[PDB]
Amino acid sequence: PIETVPVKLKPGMDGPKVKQWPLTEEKIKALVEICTEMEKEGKISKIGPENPYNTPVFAIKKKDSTKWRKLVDFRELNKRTQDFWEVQLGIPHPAGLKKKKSVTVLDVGDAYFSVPLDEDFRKYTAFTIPSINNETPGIRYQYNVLPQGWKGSPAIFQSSMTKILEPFKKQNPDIVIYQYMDDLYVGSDLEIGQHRTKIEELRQHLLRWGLWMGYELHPDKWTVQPIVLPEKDSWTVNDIQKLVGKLNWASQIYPGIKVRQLSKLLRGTKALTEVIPLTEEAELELAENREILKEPVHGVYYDPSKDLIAEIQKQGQGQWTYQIYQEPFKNLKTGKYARMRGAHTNDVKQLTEAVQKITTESIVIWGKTPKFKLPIQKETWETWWTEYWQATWIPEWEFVNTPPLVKLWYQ
Amino acid sequence: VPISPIETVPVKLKPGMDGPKVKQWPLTEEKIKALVEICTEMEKEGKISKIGPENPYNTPVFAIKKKDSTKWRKLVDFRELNKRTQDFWEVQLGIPHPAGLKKKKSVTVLDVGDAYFSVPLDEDFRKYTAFTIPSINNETPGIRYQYNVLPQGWKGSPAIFQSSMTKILEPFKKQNPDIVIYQYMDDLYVGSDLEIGQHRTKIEELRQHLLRWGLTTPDKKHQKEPPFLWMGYELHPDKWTVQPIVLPEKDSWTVNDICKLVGKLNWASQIYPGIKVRQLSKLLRGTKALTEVIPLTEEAELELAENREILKEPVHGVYYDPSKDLIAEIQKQGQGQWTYQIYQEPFKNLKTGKYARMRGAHTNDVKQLTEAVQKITTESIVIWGKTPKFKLPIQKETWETWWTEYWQATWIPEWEFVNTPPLVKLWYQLEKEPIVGAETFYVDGAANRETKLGKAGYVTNKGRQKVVPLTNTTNQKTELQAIYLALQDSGLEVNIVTNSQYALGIIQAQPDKSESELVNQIIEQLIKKEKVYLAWVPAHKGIGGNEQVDKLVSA
DNA sequence: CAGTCCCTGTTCGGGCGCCG
DNA sequence: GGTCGGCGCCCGAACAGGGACTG
Ligand SMILES: CSCC[C@H](NP(=O)(O)CO[C@H](C)Cn1cnc2c(N)ncnc21)C(=O)O
Ligand SMILES: [Mn+2]
Ligand SMILES: [Mn+2]
Repeated sequence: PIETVPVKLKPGMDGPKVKQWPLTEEKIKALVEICTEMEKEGKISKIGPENPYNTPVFAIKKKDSTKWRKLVDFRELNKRTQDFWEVQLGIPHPAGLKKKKSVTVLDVGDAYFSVPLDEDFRKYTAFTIPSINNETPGIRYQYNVLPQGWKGSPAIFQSSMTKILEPFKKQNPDIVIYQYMDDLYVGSDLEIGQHRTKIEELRQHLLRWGLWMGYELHPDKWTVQPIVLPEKDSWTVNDIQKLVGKLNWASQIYPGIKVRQLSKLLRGTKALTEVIPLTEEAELELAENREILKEPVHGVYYDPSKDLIAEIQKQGQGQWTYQIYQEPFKNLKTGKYARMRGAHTNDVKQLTEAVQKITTESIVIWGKTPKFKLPIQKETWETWWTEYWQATWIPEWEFVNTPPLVKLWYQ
Repeated sequence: VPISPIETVPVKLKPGMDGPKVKQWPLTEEKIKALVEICTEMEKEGKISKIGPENPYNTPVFAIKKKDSTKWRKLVDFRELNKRTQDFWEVQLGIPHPAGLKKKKSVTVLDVGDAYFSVPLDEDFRKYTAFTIPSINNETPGIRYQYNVLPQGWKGSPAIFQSSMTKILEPFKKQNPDIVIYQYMDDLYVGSDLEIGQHRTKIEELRQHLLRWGLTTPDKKHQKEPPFLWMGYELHPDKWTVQPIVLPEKDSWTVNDICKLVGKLNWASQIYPGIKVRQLSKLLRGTKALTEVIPLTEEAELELAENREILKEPVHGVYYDPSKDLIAEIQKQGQGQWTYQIYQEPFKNLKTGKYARMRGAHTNDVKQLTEAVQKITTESIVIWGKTPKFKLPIQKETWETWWTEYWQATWIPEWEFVNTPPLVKLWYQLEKEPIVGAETFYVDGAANRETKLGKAGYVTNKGRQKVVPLTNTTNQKTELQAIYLALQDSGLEVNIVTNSQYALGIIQAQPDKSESELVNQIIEQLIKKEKVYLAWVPAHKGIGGNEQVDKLVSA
């Protein structure tokens, strides 16, 4: 008996038409068991080939989670409904969420199934379930309620969510609550014990309205990865050549970097392994360049209207560096990960873990997901990345091939 | 017209476009008799109905002969209606493969006669499926019909039939969960582990369940005994093989005859191991006419004679036992060619295959092996829903050095080394630190965009120097040429300093094969060395000999 | 400075094979 | 015959995006 919110696509754009990719046996059995039960609860219903739209579907397990979780790759449908969840029913982003001592994430995607979806828009939520060895044709469905993983679901449910959180926000005014996609970010400066208790208070406060699990974050302990120069007692020709090239590349970010006196030490055609004593003019140019790399870059600030971009570099030995920016060389944040899952054995698992951690940080800090430039071949990535995905959202990405230049981001 | 028991599928035209209005083709008198004989029979069965002048639409119609039968098949040239019909989402996601079938105690195959003619068409859409049957006399106006079922030639019929067929089979398969029904269009592969007595009952139950909706299962197409003919294979209780493949023996080969040959060679490669189509596909490059005669090269005749000798011996595949692991073994066949076998027991191949795609201008064996593993992985997930364990002709230490030191992310699933030459390996290794006691070459190269002239050379720490003039070259070609010169004129150990990102990026990827003969010559020199240390410095910064050798190669 | 070109990679159109 | 849909392969042409040099 609930009224539906009318939703339309962006003018001059059709629905998504993305082919379903092959799925493993464990994922198909999980999807069948879930979609059969979702059909029994009216959340979805079967459709036919007259619906020309389709969106890929697969299954995941969150960290330390045994239950399979249906995940729809609504990235194309979200691009074609962008004016809805940004112009009309936008959700503000609290600037204090990143400053809290502890921030917990709660999957509240189950609440979207309580609200029906606009009849005219159900045609775009279509998805097909494949079969092993193509035993049967595709089993197509479409959503009758608010779908998980769609950026219009938290916007429509935003009015319902505010009235559920109003009693809890009143009792706990110092706690910040942010809703992004199927997740709920709850940040507080409380002690770990009473913080997790306040989470459980909110969990029971959400159960009485018809809705579990938590992921703890500590944004106050998030550190940046600066550009560092080696501290050597003896420098060789190769050492200074690598030093000048790194400072030359870093000069695109810090306009005050100079390599004049350091290049003067590389005048003759010298052997690389030859030790070169640093002149006093060069020692000061090096110490001054070190001072510049400690100071922040001039004129770097976030723009709410510009897209976020994330680049990742493979540094070997489980090391992974990343930079987030909107304009080139204006990095809003740099960082480094190490000893993630799959370290020293699986690059794709490490890279998948890296993208998730970076996207999680971008949601907490700016409320946006960045577009990734992935240091991997397209066929290598599209073969394995769903085997390691543990998040309910999926960021946009592209594939690059930049051979290592002057190891700018890692010593 | 009575109402069909099957729920119709609502179909619309694309907004702003009308139905087709095409004139009928001139038909042979032998095809006209076959059409009128079929049209009058389907009209009596309520599958087509007469239409008057109120239907302003028309589309061509013809007929082809059914394979191994005297019956005819009615086809409609709906090329104009398919352009203006709404888009559909195809539900046929792929083709089943016998290597994915599990052993069952009983197997039954049965085909549905005139499958499209038993599924109704949308009532509001039947007006656009209008056609004219020409009579034996050109002056006779002819009989005009319209389709009440799914026509053959309309782009929506296969998608509608497959979805309709799945809906009818749902109540039977729900009541019989332990019955496996492979549904490809109207071809039904039915297998079970029930006793053969109870199996024959369930088959008759299914033939009656399909009969309640207008689907007839003729006893002519009924198959009860092995070998079963299914999807172009021969299914035996313990093994399977493809139906006999016939290759043309043309004395004068055209371009189309090669395309027909290459296609059948790819089809045979799924079970026949060792099929190569490299040299035969080299005959299709840069050719325009499909009917142009082309002579067979010596490498193509040898490749063809080898494929014919493989097709002489009988090969067969086995079925899938989920209780035993899946194993895929790959071999380096020719340069750029790879073959693989997927099996569970030794020499009992589920299926075979080949990979031979050339990605990029510069590559190595490790890259191509990684690409082949991925192709097999996706192929295995389609057929068996899991990734096989790999046996690869590459040392564990070889692969460890590659993926750890490579700048891209790369990975191979659980695999073990099989010692079967030729073994994939890295042919040379670039040092991570400069070599003590090795001559240091500062290389550079430049060229002019207009004159297409340039220089390439080096300056070393021992006073050695060289500059070579180059004609019809580019800035990229000269910078590669300078490194090549430093490799020719150096000892077994060398330190090379360049400012060319393009040249450095290619070499650091450790290629062993390239489209450029210059890169291949660089590779051949790199393999002869013992220690090579490349290093990049920024240009125009006055660094070492890089500035001196830049001014030497300036013009 | 923007505007080329030299290079490289990706996507798509079209032929065959195979199945219904 | 020169209908349709699916999947696979092979090829070339068109598309496209970065890097160094130039008015
Ligand atoms: C000995 S030839 C096979 C006999 C076959 N059996 P069927 O009708 O039960 C099932 O076929 C349906 C119509 C699929 N379909 C098969 N071929 C074509 C074709 N050329 N164009 C369009 N759709 C085709 C038939 O009659 O087409
Ligand atoms: Mn049939
Ligand atoms: Mn140069």
